[PDB]
Parts: sequence; structure tokens; C-alpha cells
Amino acid sequence: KVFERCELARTLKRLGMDGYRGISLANWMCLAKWESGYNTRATNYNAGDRSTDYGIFQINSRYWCNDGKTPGAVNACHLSCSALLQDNIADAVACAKRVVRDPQGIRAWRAWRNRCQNRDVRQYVQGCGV
Repeated sequence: KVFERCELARTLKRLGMDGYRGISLANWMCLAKWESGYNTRATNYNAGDRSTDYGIFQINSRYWCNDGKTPGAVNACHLSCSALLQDNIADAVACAKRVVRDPQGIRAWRAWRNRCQNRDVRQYVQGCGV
């Protein structure tokens, strides 16, 4: 499904994302915005290393979820990459939380650095009631 902005913000808040490991809701919104445009169905194949990015946060198969076809891959979130394609984002959120429990935190996503880091991200949550 393709979430509407404020709908996603309240959904993420309800799932305990606001301030998770010091990361604000607006940052998660900015990440979801640039990674998939709030699309839970989004998939991006990386011909370069035979891995695939899944769901609203575009989590990679080489390290986080198992899709069985990625060479030399691990499954740190301990989920099928299929769980990262559901309309219900609870599993995707549990996995995003796992990603940020590592040293880099939100910096694990290259796009967050390019599109969200050191930027005014207030607009992502304005008017949403979060």
C-alpha cells in the first residue's frame, strides 16, 4: 500500500518509532519518503551485488532479511523478506529498529545521509498530530 503522509506518521508513532534510539519521527518519515515514497510494496534489485531492497524502508536482503536468492547473505532481522512487503508495517518497523541498534544508527541508510541529515525535516510531520 502507499501511505498518505500523516497516516504514516501516526502509524509509526503508535509502533514506538518516535525517538527510538534517539531518532525522531520526522527522520523516519524523511527516510520512508525518500526510500520508497511511503510504498510498502517497493522492491529494488541491485544487479551489482544480487541483493534486493524491500518495502517502505527499502531494507536490503544481503544483510537484514532472507529471500533465499541473495549470495553470501545473512538475515539479521530474522524475517522472510516477504514480511517486509505487507501493508501492515509492524515487521518492517521491528526490522528498522534492529538496523538502528547497530553503531551507525539511522546512518545505515545511504539515502538518509543525502536527503535528511542536517536538514529541516519538520515538514514531514507538520499537521499530523504526532
